[PDB]
Formats: sequence, structure tokens, C-alpha cells
Amino acid sequence: VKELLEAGVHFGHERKRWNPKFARYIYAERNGIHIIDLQKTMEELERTFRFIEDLAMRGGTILFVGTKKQAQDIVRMEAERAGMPYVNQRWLGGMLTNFKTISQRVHRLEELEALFASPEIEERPKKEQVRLKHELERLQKYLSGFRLLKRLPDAIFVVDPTKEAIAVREARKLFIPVIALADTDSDPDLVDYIIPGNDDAIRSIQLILSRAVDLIIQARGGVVEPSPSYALVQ
Amino acid sequence: MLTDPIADMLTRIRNATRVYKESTDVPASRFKEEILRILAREGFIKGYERVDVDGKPYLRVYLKYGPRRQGPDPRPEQVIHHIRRISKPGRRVYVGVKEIPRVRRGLGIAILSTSKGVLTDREARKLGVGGELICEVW
RNA sequence: AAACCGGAUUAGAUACCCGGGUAGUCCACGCCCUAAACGAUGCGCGCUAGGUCUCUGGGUCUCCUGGGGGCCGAAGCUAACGCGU
RNA sequence: CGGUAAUACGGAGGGCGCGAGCGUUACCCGGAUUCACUGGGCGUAAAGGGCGUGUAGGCGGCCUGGGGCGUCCCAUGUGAAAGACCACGGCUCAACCGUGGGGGAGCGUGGGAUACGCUCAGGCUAGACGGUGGGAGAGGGUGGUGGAAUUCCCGGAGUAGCGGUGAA
Ligand SMILES: [Mg+2]
Ligand SMILES: [Mg+2]
Repeated sequence: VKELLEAGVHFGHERKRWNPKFARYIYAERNGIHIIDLQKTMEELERTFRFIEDLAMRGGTILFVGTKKQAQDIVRMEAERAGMPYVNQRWLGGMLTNFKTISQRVHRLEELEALFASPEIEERPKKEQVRLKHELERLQKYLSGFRLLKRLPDAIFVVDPTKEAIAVREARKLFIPVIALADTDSDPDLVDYIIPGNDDAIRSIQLILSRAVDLIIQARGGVVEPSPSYALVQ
Repeated sequence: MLTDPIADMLTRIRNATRVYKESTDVPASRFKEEILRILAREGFIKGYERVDVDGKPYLRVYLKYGPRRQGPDPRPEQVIHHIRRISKPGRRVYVGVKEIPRVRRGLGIAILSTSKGVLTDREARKLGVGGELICEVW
């Protein structure tokens, strides 16, 4: 189910904060706003999903990023709802590019997995039960979706690339294909497979980002429900 | 007044390609056309056609690029890397056939105007005539 | 208010501060022709994303479209600082 | 470089380089795209004229026709020898020399081309100028006039200081 499902509540977004490189994917300045030509949305979807498919059934790992305010959660849903890695709270200087080092944080996160369930089940110089169980605190918060990922992904999926630029940069540096949902905010030129959409409305992120995860599990057989995601959707 | 029309064209073209435009008008002249023909034939432009704008004769020039590109900065290679005026109203430049230049060991062109018409350098060399050395292009 | 005449200050003070004061500052006419006379950026024309503030025209007056003044800054340029319809 | 540990001075051992030579000085080109034609620059490095007006000059939109000056092409004459370059030769080699061959711009003559530049003749309206109608402006010149303030002068009322400074 696609087509008018998109016009559902998810077409055009921002106005007069545009990138004129995005002028190709626009329908009009109707009532002050940029409303985004959907025929070409759909157009780009086929090519993009086509890439996802092939990538997925060839057994690839996509890396999902959405640190954005109201995308935050509907990421770690569909990301985990497909066993793919995700970056949720904040992108870090050189997850990809400084990958080896940023990994020793995960290498050392699960050292503390294995100190919870431990012979030190309740022991070690008692003020070290915040000193270390608050190290695992931060480690937890950030590397929760990143922890799976043990070689660079074969792709990345991004919700707002002008928001998420520090990532996309690393991607392109590393020849890693950039998949993203992008609106009039953004610079198409450096998004390899674009979902000309709406970086913002939670429904729009949902419709799109879930289907893409359908396609992913569905390209290893075993489709499920209407997705464990409708947040407080409101 | 616009003092070197042919400079103009080369420049319009140089300019439009570095922002990867699909096309550029240039106000039309028979001579301009003759140069375009070469560009087209030598495979530098897709092609060109006459058109009007505000009802005055122009020449739409359809430009041509490489494929989308590797890593950070996906900008296509240029097909027209270099397009430069040689002869100019300030200083006219003429060559005998024995002294027509060879552009980038042949991987490039030099449009050049003769009394046997406008020609690439190999063209001119073959018909053993020289003339006004218009521009190089590689 | 240069100069200059005094009062302070100071190691001294041909200065800074204070009290006076002529040329000059003003006008007309005739000279002089200089400057950090600066955007330290000669003049004209064509081409090359945009955003926002502003002065002044026109339109079918959300806006669109000329001509000035600004800032941010595509592409690009620059030793850098910056420049950037 | 040298101020008491000098691979930099002087000497010595050793070493590098060239060799009937080796160094020095002078002068020329080079590198020096450091006068930049090839091949440079001028916001802050040196460099935009204080600004205009416009003389000579330089440069000149689109179309068509003539001419063929520039420009291009073919032929031809000229470009002595030496030298240069290539060959093969003579002095035992080489230097030196002989013989032969091949370059060659520039200019003259004859013939040809006409795209671009030039020129003559026609044509267009995209540059420029003009017309009608509207606008904003501390743009300039001349005359006139307004209020605030300072200074002096005259009158009133009024008493012992005012002024000025970091303090005086
Ligand atoms: Mg220089
Ligand atoms: Mg200077």
C-alpha cells in the first residue's frame, strides 16, 4: 500500500529555508510553503527500495540514523524490528571514520554487561558502584544500537541529512552508500538514493521508515504486522 | 556593447558547465553556429538548436557531463575541461598550416577558422590550410 | 583657536590640565591643487545558487518585477584575511 | 664562523674533486615566469591616476552582397662561401681538414581561397540615443526668512563670591 497513502499526511514540508538544488523535486509555493512533487517522490522510492532490496537479500547491514527530536523513537523501533543497527541520541565524531577506536567503547561496554551478572555481583570499593555503574550509564545511552554493527555498514539510512550531515560526510568519505529521507532543507547531490519526502512530520517518518523495514525482513521472508510503532503518535 | 561575441560564447559555456547546467542560451550568430557544429561533432556538447527568447534569435546549447562520481563530492567529471580563446580583438592570432598547434597530444581540439571554412586542427591540417586560431578546447 | 601671554604639573615640561589671546575659522572676488582625495578595489559590457534587512518606482499588490543601500554567504577565487549578481 | 674543547681560523693526518693543469678576478647568457610575446602583477605585500569631460589612438552588435588590404594556400626566383646539422672520407685517433646531402625564416614574381579581420554598398533592432507619462533625493547656484544658544550692551531686582581642577 503506497501512492495516496503518501498524500495521506506526508507530502511537502519547509518554506524559504530551502536549498535550490532541491528545486527539481518541488511542485509549488502554494500558500507560502514548498509542496513537494509526489509523482517524483514515488519515482525515487522504486529506485531506492530496489537498492534496499538487493542490498538486504544479499544479506547486507544498513545503519539507521535519526538523532532528530521526533524521529528518535520511531527509529529504534524499525531498526530493531529488523535487527539492523541504529544511532539514536547523538552522532559521534567518527563512528564510521574513527570506527576502530569508537568501537573500543562497545568492546568495553559489554565488559560491564559482564560485571552486572558477575562474581562482583555486589562487590568492589563501594563508591565505585556509581564510578563504574555510571560509566555503563552513558555507554548504554549511546551505543545501544551501535553495539551490533561490528564492521562498517554497506549502507546508511538517514532521516534529515542536513540535520545529520556529520554522518553523511563520513559515509561519502568512506564510499558507503547514503540512503535518506530528505526535504527542501537538503542538498540532494550527496544523497545516493533519495527519498524526497518530509524530514519532520512523525507520520511521514513512520509511513516511510517502516515500509523500508518491511522490504528488509520481507527480503528474507516472514512479514509481520502494522509495526510496533504508533508511539504516542499525537 | 559586448566586444567579443565568440569569447562570450566560450565563457557562457565555461560558466554553465561548472554549475552543471543542462543548457545555456547564447545570442545567435552564423559564426557562433559554425563553432557549435564542431563542438557537437567532436562530442563536447550533446548538441544545440535555434530558439527565440523575447523573440530574438538565440542558440540553446545542450551540455554533456560524465557519470555521477565516487566519494565525498559526487560531481561528474566535465566533458569540456578547458575552453579558451586564443585569437582576440585585442590581439588577432593566425597560423600557417605548418604551425597549427597540436592540442594535448591530440586528446584535445583547436577550432580554427580558414578560407575553406571553420575547422578542427586535424581537419585543417588535412586540407592543408591555416587561418585564425579561434580557441583551444580539451 | 596655531602662535603668543600667564597659572598649574613635572626631575625638566619649550606638552598633556587651567585662565587669557592674534592669525585663522565667516563672506566676496582672485590664487594654491594637496590628502588615510580610502572600498587603500579605474571605466564599460556579458556570464555564473540562494537567504534576509532596507531606500525608491511599477504590477494582476501572499507577492511579482526594475533601480540603489546592507549583511550572510552556491559555484569559484585568495598567501591568508577575505571576496562572493 | 672565532668570547678556552672550533669538522668554518692556522697546521697536521686522513678525505673529496680535477689533472699539465688547478684556482682567482673581470665580463656575457642561464637559472630569473625577477620587464612575464611564449610567460607576471596592482584590497592589506611594490603598484588604480583625487574626480570628471572628452582629442588622437585602441577596440566594435545581427544579416546580405561586392572588393581581396590583413590572413591562408600552390608554384617560382632569392637566401654566396665559411659556420651549423647528417653522412661518408684524409692526417695511426682526435682536434683540424675534404666531399656530398638536408634544413631555412624574410623578401620578389605568378596563380588561387574568402571563414575571420579590413573596406565599399545595402538591410535589421537585441547596444546607444530620443519621445510621452509618472517618481524619490542634504545634487548645485542666488536671493530671502526662522527659532534655540553663546558673547557684548541697556534696564530691573539682588549679595559675596564666581569660575575652574586630581588638588589648585
Ligand atoms: Mg610579481
Ligand atoms: Mg600598497
